[PDB]
Amino acid sequence: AGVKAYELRTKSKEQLASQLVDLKKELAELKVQKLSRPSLPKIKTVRKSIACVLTVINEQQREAVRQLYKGKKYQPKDLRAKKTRALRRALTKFEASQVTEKQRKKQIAFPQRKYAIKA
Amino acid sequence: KALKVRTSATFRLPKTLKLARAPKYASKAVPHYNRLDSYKVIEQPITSETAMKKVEDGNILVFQVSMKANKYQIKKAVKELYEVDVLKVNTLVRPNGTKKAYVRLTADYDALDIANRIGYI
Amino acid sequence: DRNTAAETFKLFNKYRPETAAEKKERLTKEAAAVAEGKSKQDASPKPYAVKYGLNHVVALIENKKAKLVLIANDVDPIELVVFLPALCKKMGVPYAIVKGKARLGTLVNQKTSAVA
Amino acid sequence: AISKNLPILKNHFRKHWQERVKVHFDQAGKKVSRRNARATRAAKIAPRP
Amino acid sequence: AAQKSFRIKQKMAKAKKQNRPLPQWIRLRTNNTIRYNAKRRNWRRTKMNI
Amino acid sequence: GAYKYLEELQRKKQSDVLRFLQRVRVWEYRQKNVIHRAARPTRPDKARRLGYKAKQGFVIYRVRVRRGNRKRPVPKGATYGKPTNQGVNELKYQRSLRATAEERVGRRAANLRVLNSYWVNQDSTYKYFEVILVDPQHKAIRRDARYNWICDPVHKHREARGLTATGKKSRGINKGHKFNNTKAGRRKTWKRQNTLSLWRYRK
RNA sequence: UUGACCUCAAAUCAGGUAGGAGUACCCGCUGAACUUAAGCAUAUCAAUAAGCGGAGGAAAAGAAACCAACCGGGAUUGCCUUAGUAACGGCGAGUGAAGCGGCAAAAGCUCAAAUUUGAAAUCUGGUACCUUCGGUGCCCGAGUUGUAAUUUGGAGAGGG
RNA sequence: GUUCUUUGUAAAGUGCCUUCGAAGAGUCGAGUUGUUUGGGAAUGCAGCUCUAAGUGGGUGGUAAAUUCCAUCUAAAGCUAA
RNA sequence: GAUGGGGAAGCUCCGUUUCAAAGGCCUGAUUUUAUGCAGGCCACCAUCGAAAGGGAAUCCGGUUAAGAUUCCGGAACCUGG
Repeated sequence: AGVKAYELRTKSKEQLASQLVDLKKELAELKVQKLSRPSLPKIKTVRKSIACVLTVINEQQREAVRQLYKGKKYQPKDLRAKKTRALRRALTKFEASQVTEKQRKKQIAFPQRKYAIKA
Repeated sequence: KALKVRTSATFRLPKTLKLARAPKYASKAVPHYNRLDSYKVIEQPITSETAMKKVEDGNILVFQVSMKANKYQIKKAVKELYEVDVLKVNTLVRPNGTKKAYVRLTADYDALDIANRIGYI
Repeated sequence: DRNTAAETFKLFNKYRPETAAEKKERLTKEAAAVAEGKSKQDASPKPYAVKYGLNHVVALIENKKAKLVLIANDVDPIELVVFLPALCKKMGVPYAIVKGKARLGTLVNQKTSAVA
Repeated sequence: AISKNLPILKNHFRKHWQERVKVHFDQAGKKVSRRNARATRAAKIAPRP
Repeated sequence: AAQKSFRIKQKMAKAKKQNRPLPQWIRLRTNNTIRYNAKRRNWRRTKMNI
Repeated sequence: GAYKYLEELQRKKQSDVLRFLQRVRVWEYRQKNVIHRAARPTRPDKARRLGYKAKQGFVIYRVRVRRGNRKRPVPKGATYGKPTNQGVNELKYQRSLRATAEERVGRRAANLRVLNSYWVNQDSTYKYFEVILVDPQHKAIRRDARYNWICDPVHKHREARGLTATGKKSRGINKGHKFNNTKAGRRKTWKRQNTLSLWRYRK
């Protein structure tokens, strides 16, 4: 099966880099054997292991950047929400609910009431 | 109450201050890793009988190579991985779309020893 | 004339308006006096500042409360100010066309005022 | 094109009408939607009538 | 020709790799209807127009 | 209260003072570019009653538009049809020059929304308008509930759809017996009274 | 000489935004001819197709510078009807609405023009902090060539 | 249904007397041209020329003058089903 | 064929040095000067457009099933530093 991301997430950047370099070495030797001999599908497992390691490394780096830009304006564009363009555009909940003071006074004075027609 | 003196009859843009970048946020979160490292530069040896003949005779290794790679990169990768000094690199693009590198090593190294160390022959 | 203008701007710079610093000062004083004295609109004295703003000053001229009006030889949309001599004459107000909406702004703590 | 004793008809179909025919197959479905809207409105709103 | 662009050559390589008949094992698969490769492109019969 | 005096004074256009100003300003705007930004409004009263407020994110552009009719393009004056449609010259373009102006400045500044526009000047070759624009991504206007409607996406290129005042005037949208062909969409009312409505149970 | 203002610029200045696709339905511009008239020019086809610009989940319209002539109704939209009607029209072919009425669905409002003048009371931005789809403080700035409160015609305001 | 804050000598509504009552212009409107409409001495639109008023202005499907009446309040704007 | 500008309802058109505040070469300053500052220099102002026009520089012998003025051997030259 190869490597497992839950085992890799306990490691550091350096261990992961060493792991990845070793995996690339192994992939190269497997490529040589693949042409010396008719078939070799371990290359699949080692390729996906490289993929999982790179995934974990990117994840660590990104969460570090997130904790660096934690709770301040102007986060990077690959880290804002993607939601969709038109939503990232026009108004927020605050700005949409903004209401002038005349209208606020009227709302408080004369809200819609609950009423019932029996008696 | 005084005036400037202008020897040319031409008015040009005053060279005002070119202020530098000082961003509040990075253009991208994480730097991309090296896109073309050694293991991406060399893919596979080429074990056709002609290539093995060139190994035995010309002290020449024959590699399959990334199309984004150049001779500088190929030399650097070979020296980095196989611990080998390098003369002339020749390159071609095959009729199948992959790049083929003919790497000639120096007289001190023996491409056949290097080849059986790499594993192929 | 420049000498008369110097005298005029001396007189007005005596009666400059408030700025944010001394406004916050008197706000503190009044928040204190409303607590201790409980005297609303009786803690700080009456201000004798110079009145500015075009709509304000036009209304003052109409109600004959203005005693002297300065007008800028400037503004480029001249329609804003051409009618003011006619008003001051119809209402019996002394007006003076002085040089510098920027002077007026300097004394009144803005960039431009166009009147005072 | 004029023939036996018959009334003069004025049928206004010398345009591309087939592109603007509307058939109300949606009659009963729109009724159902309208009843459901009334019901939803009553519930969501209130005891208001 | 023989003094080409890379763009032309790139497409010629895809056409060299496309000009092969079927793998045999694909006829053996479950629910298979592919008997032959229809999109063959010999150089006499049909030019690819670059 | 100065805006009232300004209103009446600008109303008196053929007076000596305001025709002197006409001449000076028409020269100036003829020297400047066809579309150029005005730092300030020249008729603040008119801008004000049309919806301008002197705060951040309200913008004023000035725009020339070439004056007169619409010549039908038709190379060498030929239309290839019937004599009813052979006219090339005396044709008169169902939208206004004010509208054409709004279009051009909105196309130049597409990040903004056109609110309205007003005449400031004219000569024989050109008419001169000032367009009021609003920045919808400026947070004063995103707030300021009196103007946050402009930031809804159904208000992009109001000038292009005919939703400004001159656009509605040209569209023919007012109430009454005089506007029956065009009261709610000329083309829509055409379409409904050329629709054949057929029910399930019929004649 | 020093420092302002106005206008105009430049910066890989800080931060943002527009473009293109789709385009059944929608808002507009532009715009034919075939065809019908047993010929054909007005007409008709058609204020259509094609072309262009512009949006949304609906759009547009919309709370009367209305309809009316009633014992008067009362934003807009849509359906049934009015109506193949009044009217237009080589009064030829042909075209051709609207008010009333019945129903669905219903919803109302905002600015400018007013001296707050005993106190720009208003707002963007930057920075520090925070219970961070925003808040508080501090600092530059915008702004009195007028930002907030108040008032929009049904009313409403100043005094008592 | 619950729980924490009472922001508030703040805001809103109602009656009588008096003084006021600002209401959108190269626009409305008109002449001409062209287009459009069922719109007919000109329905709307647009271009050019002329260009207002304030007990006013628009509309009242036959042009015009005179006298009345009725009904709205343009030339700025938002809004679901 | 962009730009600046101007036309055009617009798709886009003109035009390519123009009714534009359309930049850089060096020097010092020097061991605060990063590259500003004391200076002086210049005026023209995109880009595309020719495996036959212009153009820095290579030849021999040998070698493969099929490559060669490209590989091997030997002998040279140009550019840049």
